[PDB]
Amino acid sequence: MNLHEYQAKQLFARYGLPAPVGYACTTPREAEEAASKIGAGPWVVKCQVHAGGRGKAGGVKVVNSKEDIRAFAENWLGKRLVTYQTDANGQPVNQILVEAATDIAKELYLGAVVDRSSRRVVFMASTEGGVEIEKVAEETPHLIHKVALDPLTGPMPYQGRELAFKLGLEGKLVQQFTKIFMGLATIFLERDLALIEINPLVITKQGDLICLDGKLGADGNALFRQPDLREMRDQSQEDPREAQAAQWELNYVALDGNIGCMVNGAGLAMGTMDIVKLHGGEPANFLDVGGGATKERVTEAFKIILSDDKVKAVLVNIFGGIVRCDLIADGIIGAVAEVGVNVPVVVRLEGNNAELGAKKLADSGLNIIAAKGLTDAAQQVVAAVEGK
Amino acid sequence: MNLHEYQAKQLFARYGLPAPVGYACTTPREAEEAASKIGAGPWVVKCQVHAGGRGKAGGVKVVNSKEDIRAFAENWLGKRLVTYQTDANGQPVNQILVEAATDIAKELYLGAVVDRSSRRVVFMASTEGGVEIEKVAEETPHLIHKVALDPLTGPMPYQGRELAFKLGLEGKLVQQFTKIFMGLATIFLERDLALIEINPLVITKQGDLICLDGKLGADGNALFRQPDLREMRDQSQEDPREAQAAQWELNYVALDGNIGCMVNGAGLAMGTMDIVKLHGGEPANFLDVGGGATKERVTEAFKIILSDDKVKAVLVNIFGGIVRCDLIADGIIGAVAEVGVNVPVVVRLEGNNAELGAKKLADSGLNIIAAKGLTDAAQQVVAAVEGK
Amino acid sequence: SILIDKNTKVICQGFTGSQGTFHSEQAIAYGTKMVGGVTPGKGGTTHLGLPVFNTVREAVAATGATASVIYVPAPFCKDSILEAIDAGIKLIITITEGIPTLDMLTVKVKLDEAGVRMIGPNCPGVITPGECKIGIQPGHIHKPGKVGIVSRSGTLTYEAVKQTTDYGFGQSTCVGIGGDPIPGSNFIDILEMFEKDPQTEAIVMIGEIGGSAEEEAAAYIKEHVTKPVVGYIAGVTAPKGKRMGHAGAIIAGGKGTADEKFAALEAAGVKTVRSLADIGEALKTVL
Amino acid sequence: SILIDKNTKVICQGFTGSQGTFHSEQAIAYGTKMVGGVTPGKGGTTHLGLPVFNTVREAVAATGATASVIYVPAPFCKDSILEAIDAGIKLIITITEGIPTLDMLTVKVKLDEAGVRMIGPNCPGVITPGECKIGIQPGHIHKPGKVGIVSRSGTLTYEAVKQTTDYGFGQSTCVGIGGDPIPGSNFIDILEMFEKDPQTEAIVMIGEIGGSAEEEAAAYIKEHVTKPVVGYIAGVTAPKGKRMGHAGAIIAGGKGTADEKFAALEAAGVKTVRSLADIGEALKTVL
Ligand SMILES: CC(C)(COP(=O)(O)OP(=O)(O)OC[C@H]1O[C@@H](n2cnc3c(N)ncnc32)[C@H](O)[C@@H]1OP(=O)(O)O)[C@@H](O)C(=O)NCCC(=O)NCCS
Ligand SMILES: CC(C)(COP(=O)(O)OP(=O)(O)OC[C@H]1O[C@@H](n2cnc3c(N)ncnc32)[C@H](O)[C@@H]1OP(=O)(O)O)[C@@H](O)C(=O)NCCC(=O)NCCS
Repeated sequence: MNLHEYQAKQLFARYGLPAPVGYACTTPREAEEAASKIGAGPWVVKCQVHAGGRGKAGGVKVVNSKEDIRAFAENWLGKRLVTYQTDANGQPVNQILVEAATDIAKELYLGAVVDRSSRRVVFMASTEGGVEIEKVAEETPHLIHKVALDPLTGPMPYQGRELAFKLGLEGKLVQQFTKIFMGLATIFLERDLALIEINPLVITKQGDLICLDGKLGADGNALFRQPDLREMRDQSQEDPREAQAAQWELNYVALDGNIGCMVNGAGLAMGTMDIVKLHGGEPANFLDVGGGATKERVTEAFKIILSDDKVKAVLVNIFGGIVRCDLIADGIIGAVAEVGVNVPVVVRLEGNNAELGAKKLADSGLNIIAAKGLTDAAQQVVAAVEGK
Repeated sequence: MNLHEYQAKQLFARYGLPAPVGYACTTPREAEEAASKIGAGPWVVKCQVHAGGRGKAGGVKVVNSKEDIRAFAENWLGKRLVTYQTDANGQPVNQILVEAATDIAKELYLGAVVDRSSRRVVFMASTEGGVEIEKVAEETPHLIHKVALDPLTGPMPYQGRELAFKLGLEGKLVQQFTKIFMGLATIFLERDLALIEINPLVITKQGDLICLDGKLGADGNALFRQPDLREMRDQSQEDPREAQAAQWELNYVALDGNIGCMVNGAGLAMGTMDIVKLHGGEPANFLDVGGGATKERVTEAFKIILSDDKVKAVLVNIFGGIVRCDLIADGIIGAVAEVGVNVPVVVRLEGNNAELGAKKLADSGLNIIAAKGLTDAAQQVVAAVEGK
Repeated sequence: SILIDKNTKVICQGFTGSQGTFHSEQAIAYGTKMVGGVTPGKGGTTHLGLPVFNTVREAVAATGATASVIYVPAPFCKDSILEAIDAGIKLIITITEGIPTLDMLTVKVKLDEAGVRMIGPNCPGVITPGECKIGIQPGHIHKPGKVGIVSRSGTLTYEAVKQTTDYGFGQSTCVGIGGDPIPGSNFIDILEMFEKDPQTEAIVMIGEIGGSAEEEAAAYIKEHVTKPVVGYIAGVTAPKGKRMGHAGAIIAGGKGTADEKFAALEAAGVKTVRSLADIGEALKTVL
Repeated sequence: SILIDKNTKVICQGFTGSQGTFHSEQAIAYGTKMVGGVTPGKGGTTHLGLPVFNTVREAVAATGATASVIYVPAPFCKDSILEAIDAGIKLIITITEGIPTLDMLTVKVKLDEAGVRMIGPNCPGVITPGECKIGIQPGHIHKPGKVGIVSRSGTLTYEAVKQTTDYGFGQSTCVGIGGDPIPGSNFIDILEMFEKDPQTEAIVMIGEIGGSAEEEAAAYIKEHVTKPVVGYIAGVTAPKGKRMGHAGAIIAGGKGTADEKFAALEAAGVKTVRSLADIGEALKTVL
C-alpha cells in the first residue's frame, strides 16, 4: 500500500531523516494557520494524493501569502486531482501539505525497491533528480548507481558512501547522504517497505541534504506486523471497489473495457482477459475469485463487476476450485437473479459436473450461456456485446 | 565485562522477560524497606557480586522478617564475599538484592555463549537447573540441548520451541519458553553480549517460567556501542590493578606466584610465564605491555606489578615492538630508579640494539641483569628468588 | 519426471490445519507417500492415520521424509521454512500465500546456501502424474506423460494440463513456481531439471507480468535447452503498476510487460502462443 | 609459500591513519607491492607516493589489487571488511584489534560464502620472507626458507621466527591468524595450505588457551598433514575464565586449557615442545 507524501515525511522525521518543516491540513483554516507556524514565506502547498505528477497537474505551488495558501486549500480540498498517474477521475484531495520553501542547489534521486532479478533490496541514486527515474534509466544508465542490501549484514555505511561518492558528493554531504541511506535502508527493512523514492533528494543552497518529496510503498503482505503502517491506509485513494472485493476475498481491478471477467485464479483471470481481448473484446475488469465460488461470494463478484456502468456482458470462467461446477452454476444463477444482473452472462465451467452445471445454467432460463471451452466462451461474450 | 545479577534482571525486565520482583539496596534501610514494597514474605536476600557460588558461601538467604533482612544487609554490606569463583579475598558486597521468594516446581537451565567451534551464538537448555552446567555437560550430555542462532535470520521461534520441547515443556510453558528464548537471543545480539546464563530458569508451582538468577557477560570490545552497558561496569568487582593497567594500555592479571612478568605480547607474556614455570619459577602475574614500551608506560608496569607484595623479582621480556631496545633499557633503568624497584630485575631484549640495551642495563649499576636469551632469562629470575 | 516421484516421502507442516488437513487427504488419496505432519503443540497425536510431530526434526527422525509441504499461515512461514531447512528437509513446497517479500528475500538466500529446493510460496505445488502429488492441483485432469509444465500460476497451469492430457501428450511433472515476487525456484531452475529429465520431451512455460524471470529464462532456454518449449504469458491487457491478484503480478517501473516477455521468448526460439487455448496445438506442432 | 608472494598487489584500508601509514612504509621498504590505499574522504590524494581512494572498488579498478590490509579502528572494521569483500578483494589481512565478536561472527560467514580469505583480525599479518610483507611483523628477523609458521600470537611467532632463522631453516610463510575468538582463518585453513605448498617442509603451529581450534587442528593434522609439525601452546599457567590479553585467550567453561591442547596435538603425532625456546631444536629433530 501507498502512503501519502506527508506520511512518508512523518516516517522520515521519526528516523532522523530530514524533510521540510510542514503540516498536513484538512481545512483551509489549518492550511492558512500553517503559514506562521512554518515561518517566513514563501510556502509550498501540496495536494496530498498517492499518485505522482501532482506538480504538472497544478497540485504543487509555491505561494507567498496566507491568502494564497487558503485559496489553494479552498480550491483543492474535497476536489479530485487528476495526474498522469491517476485515471481520468483522479484522487480526492483531503489533505494539503503546507511546508517551508526550500532553496534548491541540486536535485538528486535516492530510492529503493525489492529487485526481483537479484532478489535483494536495491538502493538506487542519481544526480538526475526531479526527472522520472525511469527516463534517466533508459537514456542515461551510467548515471544511475546502485547497491544491494546484503541480507546477512543489513545496510552498511560503505554502501551509503559508495552512492554518495558516485554522486560526486563531498565533505559533510557524504556523511549526510550516508546517514540518509542507512536510515532509509533501516526503514525499508523494519517497516517492510516495498518501495522508497525520494525525488528529489535535494542539496540545499545552504549545503544540506533534505528530502523534498517522499514516496513510500509498504509491502501489503507484511501489514499484519506493521500496525502503524496499517492505520495509515487511505482507502479514498483507491477505487472503493478494490477494498470491497478484498473484504470479500476477491481481487478486483477495473479497466476501460465493457466485458466483465469473473475468474478463479489470478493467472487465469489475466489469461481470460487476454483471450477476450484476442477475440475482439475489451475486458472491463480483472476479478480473481480467490475464495470458494460460494453463492454469496459470486453474488458480490457480480455486484462489484456490475457497479461499473460500462459493463455490457460478464464472462465467468471457472476452472476447478473447491466448489463443484453444478454448485457454482447454482451460485451464478442465484447471483444473476438476486443482483438483478441485466446483462448477458457467458459461463465456462471445468471440473466436477461441468456439463451438469452447464445444463443447470441452460435450464434456469436466465440469460446465461454455458460455453463449450475457452475460445468459445470468449467469442460468445464478445459477440454478446456487439452493438451495445 | 560482567554485570550484577540485579542488573541482568533489570535488563530482562526491559525486554519483557520475567524475574522476581526485587530491589537492589545499598543500605540496610533500603533493604528492610524493600520488604513491604515486595509484599508478604518470606524474602530472598542476595549479596550482589559478580562471582557465582554466592549461595554456597552464605550470600543468598530466604528470610521472613524485616529484622532479618536488615541484619543480613548489615552483615554483608561493605564486607567481602568469598565464593569458589572469587579469589580468597572475595568481592565487595555493595548491593543486596531483596526480592520476592519464588515457589519452585522445577529448575531448568537456559544460557548462551558465542561458540567458537561452530562460530555461532549458541543457546543451551537443560532440565538440569541449579547445577553447574559444566558438570551436567560432563556426565549427562544427552540432557543438554542446543541451537545456534543463524546470523542470516536472527533467532527464530522454532529454535525456542525446539529447546522447549526437548525440555518436555508443554502448553503455555512452551510459548513462555519461546518468548524467553527470543528475548534473550535478542538481548544477546542487540547488547553485544558474550554470555547469558539463567540458572535456574524456574517453572513456578503456579506454572510460569521465571528467571531466578541471571548472569550476563558483555563483549568488552563492543562497549563503544553499548552506552548503557558501559555505565553498568562495576570496577570494585575486579582487582583495581586491572583497570589501572588498562588505562595505561597494559593488560594485567594477577597470579599466586612471586616472579613478576613484564612482556610485550599476550602470547609471549603467557609463554614467558610458562617458561618461568618450567624452570622452577612461580609467575606472579601476566602483564602484556600492549603499548609502546615508553619510559612512563614501563614505569606504570613496574608500579602495577610491584603493588603485589609477594613479588620478589621481575622478569622483563621484550621482543621487538615500536621502541628500540636501548630506549627500552633506558625506560627500565628509569622505571627501576623512579618506582624505587627494590627487587632484582632480569631483562631479555630482542631486536634493534639488543646488546647496546643490555650494555646500558649492565652499566646503570642498578640491580638489573641483561639475560642472554629466554631460557637464560628464565633461569636467572628463578635463581634470583631463591630463598626470598 | 522431476522433483518428486512415487518414492518421495512427505511431511506436512500445518498438517492439522484446515488446508493442511484437506490437501493432505487429497495427497493421501492420490497415493502420495505422506508419512506425517508437524503442528507445534500437537506432537504425539495422529491425524489422517499419520503421526503428528511437534517439530520437523522429530518428524524427519521418525519418518525419513525428505520433502515437506507447508500450509502454515503467512505470519509463521519464514519460521516454518527455516525450521524445515534446518531439519534437513531437501524439498519444500510452500503453498502459503501472503508471505512478506522481505521474508522470502531472506529465506531464498538460506535455501540457496543450504542447498534446499523450494517450490513456492503462493503456488499450487508439484505433481508427477501417476506417482506423486504435493499441493492443491487436481490429479483428475492429469495423465502420465511427456510434457513438463512450469508456471507462475495455478489455474492457468490447469488449462495447460487439460490440453496436454486431451492431446494424449500427458505430463511428466507439473511445477507451479508460484506467483510471488521472490519465489524459491524460478523458471530457469525448473527448466534445467526438465532439460535433464529423459521422460520430459517438451516443456510448457507459463508466465505472466512482472519481474524478468521469463526474459532470463528465455536467454537461458536459447543457450541451454534443446527440448521444445511452448510458452504463454498472461497479462497482455494488464495495466502498469497494479497488482493483478498475485503479489508478483505487477509491472514495476514499466518493465516486465507480457509483450516484452513474449518477445524475449520468441527471440530465444520458444514457441509462444497468444491464446492460452492453443498450448496443446502448439505442442502437437513441435512434437 | 602461501597466501602472498612477490606478485601480490596490496591496497591498504585506513592507509592514511597512523598505523596504516607507518606499516605501509614498512611494507613498501620491504618491497611489498603496495599499490594504493583507501580512506573515505581522501580519495584523489597520494600518500607514500601511492594513490588514495575513497572506496575499495575505486582502488581495485584503478590498481587490480587482490589483497587488502586493514588498519581501520574496530568500530568501522566490519564495514571495512565487508566493503573489501564486496569490491572483489580475495585476501584481507585485518590487523585491527578489538573488533566486536558479533561483528566477526557475521563477517566470518560472509568471508566463507564469498570465498574470500581473511587473516585476522587482531593479528600481525602475513610474511613470505624475501617476497612479501603485509602486517606488522619485523622483516629483519626473517630468512627465506622452508618452515611454515601459523600462530594465534604475534610476539610468540617472532620467537619462532628467530629460532628458525638462527637454525638456518628459514620461513616459507608466517601467518599470524590473530588472537580473536572468531578469526577469519584458523589453524586447519592454514595447515592445509602449508601441506599443499611444495616450499614448506615443516610447520610450526603456535597456539594458546581458549577455544578448540588447536584440538581440531590436531585431529586434522593426524589425518591430512604429512609434513612434520612442531607445536607450542602458551598458557599452561593461565587461570581459567580470565582473558589473558588476547580477546580469545580465555578458558571458557573449563575447556581449552594449554594442557588439553598439548595432549591433543601429541596424540595426533605433532612434535610438541614445552618451552618456547626449543622450537628450533624440535625442528632440527624432525628435519
Ligand atoms: C497457509 C494457509 C492455507 C493456511 O490456511 P488454513 O489451513 O485455513 O489455516 P489454519 O489455521 O486452519 O491452519 C494453519 C495451521 O498451521 C499451524 N501452524 C502454525 N504455525 C506453524 C508452524 N510454524 N509449523 C507448523 N504448523 C504451524 C496452525 O497451528 C494451524 O493448525 P491447527 O489449526 O491444527 O492449530 C492460508 O493461510 C493460505 O495461504 N491460503 C492461500 C493458499 C493459496 O491460495 N495458494 C496459491 C496456490 S495457487
Ligand atoms: C586499527 C588501528 C591500528 C588503527 O589505529 P590508528 O592508525 O592509530 O588509528 P588512526 O585514527 O590513526 O587511523 C585510522 C584511519 O582509518 C580511517 N578509516 C576509518 N574508517 C575507515 C574505513 N571504513 N575504510 C578505510 N579507512 C577508514 C580513518 O579515517 C583514519 O585515517 P585518517 O587518520 O587519515 O582519517 C588500531 O585501532 C588497532 O587496532 N591497534 C591494535 C593493532 C594490534 O595490536 N594488532 C595485533 C597484531 S599482533
